[PDB]
Order: sequence, then structure tokens, then C-alpha cells
Amino acid sequence: SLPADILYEDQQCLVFRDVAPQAPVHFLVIPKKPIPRISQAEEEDQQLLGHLLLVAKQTAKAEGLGDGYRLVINDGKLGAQSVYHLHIHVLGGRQLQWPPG
Amino acid sequence: APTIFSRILDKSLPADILYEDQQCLVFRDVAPQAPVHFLVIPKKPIPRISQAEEEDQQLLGHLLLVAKQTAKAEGLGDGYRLVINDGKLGAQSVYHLHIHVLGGRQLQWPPG
Ligand SMILES: CN1N=C(N)c2cn([C@@H]3O[C@H](COP(=O)(O)O)[C@@H](O)[C@H]3O)c3ncnc1c23
Ligand SMILES: [Cl-]
Repeated sequence: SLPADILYEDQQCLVFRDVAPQAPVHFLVIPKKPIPRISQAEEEDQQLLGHLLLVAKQTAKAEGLGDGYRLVINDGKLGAQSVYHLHIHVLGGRQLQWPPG
Repeated sequence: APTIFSRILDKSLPADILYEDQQCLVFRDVAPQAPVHFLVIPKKPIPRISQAEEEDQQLLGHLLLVAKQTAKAEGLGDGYRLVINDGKLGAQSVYHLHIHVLGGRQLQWPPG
């Protein structure tokens, strides 16, 4: 991964490309605060969590996902969570299927 | 009224409601793709996530916290998945913003 694979950063979060992409466009939004799982977020995280979704949405627009995309958050083993730090997946650039896994 | 979710919100169409407050409503999906599958929707009728604005930041965070609390109450302690579909390629079909919460079975990868 190269520094340009960081698509966006601010005081609250980072956005970077997934090096194992499951779609033509596939990136990751994380908080700088190490919330390990969404099930362990608390009430104080409310603004931060809202901020992550807006950043996901803005980055999707900036990456050309105007025809549609999917946001995914995985929790625990059953969610297939692969790293114990909160990630929002953004996938686009192809037809997403249903069910979502 | 933009979608059938307007009928669930105004209670003219009876749904299996799990949680409600002034900013949102939670109910079971009528075509579940997992043993537990419910939807978290705002009462404010944002049609899709791509059309949310910065003024919606507090509401969005609230929807996620409500998803996580309801997951806990539904017994999804071994894990689950949260999904938001936008537009045609996202496979969105009801044009009222909502978070899918799926649990009770191993979810696969990729996520569709
Ligand atoms: C009463 N009623 N009527 C529907 N047509 C109806 C559709 N849905 C679900 O709404 C979801 C829409 O998700 P997207 O396809 O991502 O928009 C699907 O999972 C549908 O199964 C519902 N969930 C609860 N109650 C429902 C419905
Ligand atoms: Cl993950």
C-alpha cells in the first residue's frame, strides 16, 4: 500500500483502499479512536459514528459511485469481522448481490 | 408518500416493531435473509444514504447505536452484519434510508 491509498483523513478518521478488494471500488473508513467492534461503541460515540457514515458517503461520491454502492459493518465471528477495529466497508463499481453474505 | 415504509411509520400497516423513539423505528424484515433480520429506519424520510447531509450527523450516529443495542437485545452476541444499500448497484429497492441488521448464522464473504 502507498500513501496515496489514504483517500481522506481528519482529526476523527481515516479512509483507505482495501488491498483485498471485493469490488472494482472497495475502501475502508475507520475511526482514529480504537473502537474494537460496533457492538462495543457507546453513547459518547454518537457524533463520531455519524461522522464516519457521512465520510463514507462523501468518499463514495468522490470515487464515482453515483450509480450505487453498499456500506458494510461486520461484528464478531458470525459477521466475519477480520480486524478488531471498527471498519466501514464501501463497495461499488459492480452490481451488488442479495443476500449480502 | 414515497414508500411502503411510510405506512409502517404511520402504523396503517402492522409490523413487528422491536423499538421506537422520536427519531426512529425498528422492525423485522418480512423477507429475512438470516434467522434474525431487522431494519433500523429514521422517521425523517431521507430516501438514501447518498442524500444525507451534514445536519443528519447526529441522527445517523443514533441509527447505528440503536442498531447495536437492538442486536444485543436480539441475542446477536456471537456477531452480526450491518448493511446499507444505495441505488441500483447497491441493490436498494425501498427508497427510504435503513440499516439492515443480520445475525444468527455465519455471514459469508464477499457481502454480496
Ligand atoms: C410490510 N412490508 N412490506 C414490504 N413490501 C416490505 C419490504 N421489506 C424489506 O425491505 C428491504 C429493503 O431493502 P433494500 O432492498 O436494501 O432497499 C428488503 O429486505 C425487504 O424484504 C419489508 N420489511 C418489513 N415490512 C415490509 C417490507
Ligand atoms: Cl471487517
